[PDB]
Amino acid sequence: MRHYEIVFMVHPDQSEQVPGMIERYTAAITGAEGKIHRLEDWGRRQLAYPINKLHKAHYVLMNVEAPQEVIDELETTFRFNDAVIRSMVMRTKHAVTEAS
Amino acid sequence: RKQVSDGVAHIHASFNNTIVTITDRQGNALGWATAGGSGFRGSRKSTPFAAQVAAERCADAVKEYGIKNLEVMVKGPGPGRESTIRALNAAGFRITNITDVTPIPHNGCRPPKKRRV
Amino acid sequence: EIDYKDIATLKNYITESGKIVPSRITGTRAKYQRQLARAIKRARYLSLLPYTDRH
Amino acid sequence: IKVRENEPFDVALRRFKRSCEKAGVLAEVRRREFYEKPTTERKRAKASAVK
Amino acid sequence: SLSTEATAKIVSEFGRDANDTGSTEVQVALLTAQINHLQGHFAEHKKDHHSRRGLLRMVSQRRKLLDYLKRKDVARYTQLIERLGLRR
Amino acid sequence: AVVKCKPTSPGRRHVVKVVNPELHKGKPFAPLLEKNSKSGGRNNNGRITTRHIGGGHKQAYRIVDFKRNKDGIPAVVERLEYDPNRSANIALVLYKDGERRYILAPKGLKAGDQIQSGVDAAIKPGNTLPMRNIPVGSTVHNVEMKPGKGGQLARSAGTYVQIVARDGAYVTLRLRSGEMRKVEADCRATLGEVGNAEHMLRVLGKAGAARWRGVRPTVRGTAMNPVDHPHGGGEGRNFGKHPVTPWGVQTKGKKTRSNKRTDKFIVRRRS
RNA sequence: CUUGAGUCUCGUAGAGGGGGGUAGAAUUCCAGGUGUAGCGGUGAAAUGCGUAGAGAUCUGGAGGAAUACCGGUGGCGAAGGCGGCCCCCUGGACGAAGACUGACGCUCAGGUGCGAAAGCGUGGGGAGCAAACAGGAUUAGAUACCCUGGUAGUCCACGCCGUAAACGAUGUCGACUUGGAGGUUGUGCCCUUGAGGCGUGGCUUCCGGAGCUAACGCGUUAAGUCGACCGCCUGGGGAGUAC
RNA sequence: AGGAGGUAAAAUUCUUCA
RNA sequence: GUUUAUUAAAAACACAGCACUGUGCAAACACGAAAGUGGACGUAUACGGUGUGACGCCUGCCCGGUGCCGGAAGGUUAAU
Repeated sequence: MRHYEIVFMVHPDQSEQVPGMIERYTAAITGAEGKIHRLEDWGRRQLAYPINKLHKAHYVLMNVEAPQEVIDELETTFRFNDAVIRSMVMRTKHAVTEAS
Repeated sequence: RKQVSDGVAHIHASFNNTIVTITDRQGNALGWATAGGSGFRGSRKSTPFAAQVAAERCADAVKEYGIKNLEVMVKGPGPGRESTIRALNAAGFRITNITDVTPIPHNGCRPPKKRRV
Repeated sequence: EIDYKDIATLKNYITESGKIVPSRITGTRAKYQRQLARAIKRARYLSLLPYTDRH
Repeated sequence: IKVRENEPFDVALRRFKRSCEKAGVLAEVRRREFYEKPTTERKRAKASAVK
Repeated sequence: SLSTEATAKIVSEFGRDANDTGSTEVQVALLTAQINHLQGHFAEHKKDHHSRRGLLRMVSQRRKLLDYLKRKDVARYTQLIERLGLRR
Repeated sequence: AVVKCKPTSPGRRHVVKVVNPELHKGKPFAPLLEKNSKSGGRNNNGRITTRHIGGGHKQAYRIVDFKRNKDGIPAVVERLEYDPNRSANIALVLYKDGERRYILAPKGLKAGDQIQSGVDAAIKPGNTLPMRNIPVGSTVHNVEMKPGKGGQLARSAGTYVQIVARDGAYVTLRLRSGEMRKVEADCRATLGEVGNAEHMLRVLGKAGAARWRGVRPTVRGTAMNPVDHPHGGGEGRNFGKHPVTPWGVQTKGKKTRSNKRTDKFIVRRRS
């Protein structure tokens, strides 16, 4: 059970479903006695370059202490979900707070 | 025919010939002109002056649309890289923007070799 | 520098074109140099730091 | 790379290229691929950067 | 590389007590543990040669350790091979 | 899976089997079977119109659906069967209504998948839908030329088509032959590739290995006599004639394509 | 018995290795709109390409392969060798103290395993590049250098080949021997009160001592000074060939 | 002063012993 | 293996394999004045023609004549 950054961006059209994503996500994690130290939602933020057409996406920061199991089967949900655009999990090194 | 005012100057200077094409804000090309098309064969067109007259050649063929101002996107090094944009300005065109669009790959394709001279 | 999210600190370590500035100018430290570069690489992917100014 | 001049001038004044791209990284990836040969070149030049 | 949970667990089964991981039985024990763990690791991929010499080094290590133990006290040798399950 | 038999005997050492473990073993689905006799290369006049047709092992037909009209109705692939009539493998899928139909089992197909057809079917192998809804570039097999007819393009094994154009109500498809023919997007198609691809890795091994398939021996024009074949008979391996058919038709380059009807539906011939 | 060699707790750095995905740029191919006799190429030209509309330009899509900048006598590994990003699995090395095992060590014929590129077998794929080959130039001659095209190959899965200037042309391990300038990775102490100050280890780079050597040079990482073990040489050609 | 970029087209052969 | 049933059973023919080429479906081709049918109730890993003839190493030089596949300024040119 290690930490994972996790910082995906949902399509601007599916912004009303975003608040729901965090629900199932946090639920699936807590289901396996997972953890959670930080969860931020910068909201519809500007983009650096025209990614998959359309400008400005909906970013949603994350920080969970889930095992290297439920986290591996997490990207499969993102890839399958055409709603979300990008996705990335990074390092571990203990947990953090606020910032950004 | 037509009557635009804002266009673009897509030039492509190389180590051999320099092609200049004045298009619109949509990129459909209104008129072009090469350094070789106006004569100068071989090293003759491989010079900055070849591009100078070339620009004037493209200019005296696109003014029919009343092109007041137009952007300029340079592409490809070699001669006629600076003298080219130095012509349109003296031709009577209102230079606005000048951006470089030289194809720079992040190391992908394999370049040639044969050059032992 | 010590992170990638702190773009407010990595925006002054890169040229206008986005190219990572060498330690020769920034005068940055050793271990801190690669870390600074490693942070930029992560930011770029997350669309935090444009790879080029062409955009 | 790009330049957005003011008003009181027409001269290029775009000497930014002579400090980044232009040919500083274009001429390099122009001819042969070199590969391992560069090391000897840089090592040779670096040996002359001392005195 | 073998969780610290299993390591300390094995040490408290071969040696007289804790902190006695230096014991020959403890070493050969903690070594075989990996040899059996990585055993399944190589079962997959099978193209990992760099990490292959490591596993071989581990076995070649305990092997020499066995000859030593067998050299000194023979009883401690048998009570180890039959328990740990090896040598055949 | 490919297998290379050992030289246990002559005509068996040059054999390369192409079996498949994920292939059903037994009798097919009776409800989807029929007579399907064997002509023999002869027509109603009993004249052998097509030469080299005869013998072969007894075969049966498999009711395969190429139209795929069952839209909005999911289906699960029960198993994969062998279809002698074709070179590709068929898949006995079972829809949620209880109806079973055969379809060209795609490359990435397995037993227990959920395929479906319709202008709402997800872009994946095994699904069928009009090219007007299928993204450009998407590799598709069993393409149709007319809306409602049925898949007729890329039906063999390992073969496939690739949509690479739109414009109007048509789309240009890159046939496996290398030709790009235009077809109205109104025509449906099935994403992904066709069946197996190891079908071309076969080499039989012996002559008799081609007899029970439906092919008969081949005779050369040089071996035959002039009264039989234009290449004459000769008096010791002779020719002096031009490579033509046994009916007086130039070959080895001589094109014989006359249509002018579908030439418009053509962009660039093969090469 | 513990100083050699290991284990244990915690922590740190890394193009180390293997597997599975992913993103952007560019080139090529293809499609649409606009546009029209040139394009392309060289030292100069030509072959080639183009009125079935190229090149150029704008937009979109597919595919392959490699990852610009970072990037450096910088880092890692036994050597070969190894560069985007992320996940999973995993080897080894190293450091701060203490504790434990207690020579359990070093090397090592046979044998065994690994091992760039090229090549080969069974398949797939194949943008670019590119032996052979084809067509133009150069030339006294051009089966070459140059240009236009282009197959095998390069890529991927599996099974072989085990060959190189496979070099640092120096085998590996341990001990000892004046120093100076840097790189890189931990750690102790001090108004942390300067981004540092004052020390102590591992590794690496250049120069320079004694000494050594035929000289060139090497020079605390030795080719210095010694010890252990294994391999190897006895003129060149023949030949890394014959049996 | 430091750094970066640019800058050359082909042209064979010469006995043996002192 | 096949073949001159009834003087030739052979180095001939066939042969898996390989190669070139034609073929985008109402296919090419073939039987037919036509309809129609076969090819195929198949779809380029398919089919037809030709050539050679397991495999192993390989398969060079040459485009005038005679053909095939394209383009094309000028010239000649039927019926109307």
